[PDB]
Amino acid sequence: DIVMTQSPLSLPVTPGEPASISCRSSQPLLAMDGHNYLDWYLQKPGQSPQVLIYQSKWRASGVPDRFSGSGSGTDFTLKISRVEAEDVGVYYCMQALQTPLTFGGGTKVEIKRTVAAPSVFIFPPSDEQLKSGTASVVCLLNNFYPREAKVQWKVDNALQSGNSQESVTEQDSKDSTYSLSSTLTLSKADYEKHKVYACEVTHQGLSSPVTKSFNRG
Amino acid sequence: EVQLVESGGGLVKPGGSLRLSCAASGFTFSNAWMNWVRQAPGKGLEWVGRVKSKTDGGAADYAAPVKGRFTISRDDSKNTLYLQMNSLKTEDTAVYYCTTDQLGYDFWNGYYTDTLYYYFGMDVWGPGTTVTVSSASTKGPSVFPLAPSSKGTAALGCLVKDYFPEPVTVSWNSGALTSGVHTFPAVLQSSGLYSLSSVVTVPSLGTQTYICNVNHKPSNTKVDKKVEP
Repeated sequence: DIVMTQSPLSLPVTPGEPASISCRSSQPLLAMDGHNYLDWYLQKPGQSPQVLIYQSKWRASGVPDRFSGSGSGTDFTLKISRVEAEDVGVYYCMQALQTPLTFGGGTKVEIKRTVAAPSVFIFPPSDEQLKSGTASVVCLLNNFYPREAKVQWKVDNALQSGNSQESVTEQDSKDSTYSLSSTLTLSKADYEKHKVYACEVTHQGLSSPVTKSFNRG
Repeated sequence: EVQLVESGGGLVKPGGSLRLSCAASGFTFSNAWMNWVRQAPGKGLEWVGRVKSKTDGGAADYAAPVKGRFTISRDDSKNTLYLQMNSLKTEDTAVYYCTTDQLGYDFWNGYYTDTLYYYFGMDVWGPGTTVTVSSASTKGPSVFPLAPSSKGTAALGCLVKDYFPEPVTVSWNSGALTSGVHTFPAVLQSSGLYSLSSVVTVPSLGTQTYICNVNHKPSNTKVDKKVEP
């Protein structure tokens, strides 16, 4: 088997800046047809992998000219000359030279961007939810940057731990921001014992940590 | 135009079997080589195997982790590609996609030798079908409204709770609404079940309706829930 290696696995890049991905094979991808057999794929959040470059240096149909492949034998490189917001996702090199066909571990391109403060929303559980014996209170942090955020729950001014879970979205194809959803799960009884439900966010976007609460037992 | 559609994914018990189907359209199926690739949750793509065109023998190649247990076959008359999976293991859990390969055309030059020449490649993909290899049973999700609370723009949504296995799909207003929509990756609960949320930002409340369309194929559950404040 031929081992494929990519470097680095994580690549943060400023929009408009150049970017390079390295791909090395343990054996050479001999141009015996007259072509070196290496492909490059992009997997974008929500979608299947898509061919960018084939035969080590050939762009596929509709692939923008900012992408270019180069290298020979065991040493290859994907270059993006001026990085764009839509270029975010995971990049893979794949040799199609001799089976098993092998993929590199993948490279996550991260768009770098200026700080943006999250819009903060809160949603109490529905009557429907409660009627079934569970309570999920959702706090929504929308369109922010960087990823790092601290979401705290306070119930009648008491700090909670171990009873909430966060879920972050992938970087935006256009504004290069993410959104976070921290849902706090209580029993039906547990939600009726208290009436104040607040989520405190501590982003770099906001100076003073923002709190948004609702009063209902 | 050119597309591949795979189906057959679902929950299967370890040691069980499952057959995946991949239907092609928009191109001469019989002329191309094809692959099966898979991607485990939060991991890299892994090649499963290839099948040559009838003209090149129609023979197969398999990754060492599946050879002997997985069988690839094609039916050119149905433009269908198959993946017969036997002796399934929990580690076989992944999203499986079919892709195209080295495409080949037969042309006769004015002389005689009708060349069979080749082109590249691994061009057409997905969207993939999910295969879950686990003991535990199926469970549809409970859908709850995340109503547009007053506490410029407003946010509303749907909480898709306690389902198994992955995945679930969420659209808004039968796909007419995509702007300001954010469906989050599912979180795995202490209960062993998944949960996710889908939320939309809007100006206008009361003038229009907002319905989330939730689909959990594994349990054949479909839910349309209007979100009112």
